[PDB]
Amino acid sequence: RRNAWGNQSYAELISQAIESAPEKRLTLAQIYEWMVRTVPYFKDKGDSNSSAGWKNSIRHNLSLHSKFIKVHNEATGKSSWWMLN
DNA sequence: CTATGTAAACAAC
DNA sequence: GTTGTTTACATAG
Ligand SMILES: [Mg+2]
Ligand SMILES: [Mg+2]
Repeated sequence: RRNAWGNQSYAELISQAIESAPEKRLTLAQIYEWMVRTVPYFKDKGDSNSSAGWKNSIRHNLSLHSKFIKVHNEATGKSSWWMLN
C-alpha cells in the first residue's frame, strides 16, 4: 500500500466520489461524507474537523488540479459544487 | 524533474 | 469552524 487507505491517490478518490453522484457533482462536505462512508481507512474519521490532514489534502487537490471544476451552488447555506473536467 | 502527500499561511465567509 | 487558493517542503520514482 502506497497510502494508509490503499493505492489510490486523493485525486482518484475524489474522482470516484464525484462519479458516484447521480448528477456527477458533490459539495466538499459530500466528498468528505463519501470517503467516510466508502473507504475503510476513513470510516472512523468522520468526527474530525477541517484541520484533519486528509480533509486539508482533499481541499488542496480540488484547487490544484484543473480536472476539478468549481460551480456555484444555489442552496443558501451550502458551498460550491465540484465536478470533473 | 514530476507526481504526490502533507503542512500551513492567508482570505473570505 | 469551513471553504478555497496558494506556497513550501518532503519523498518516491
Ligand atoms: Mg480545480
Ligand atoms: Mg527523511
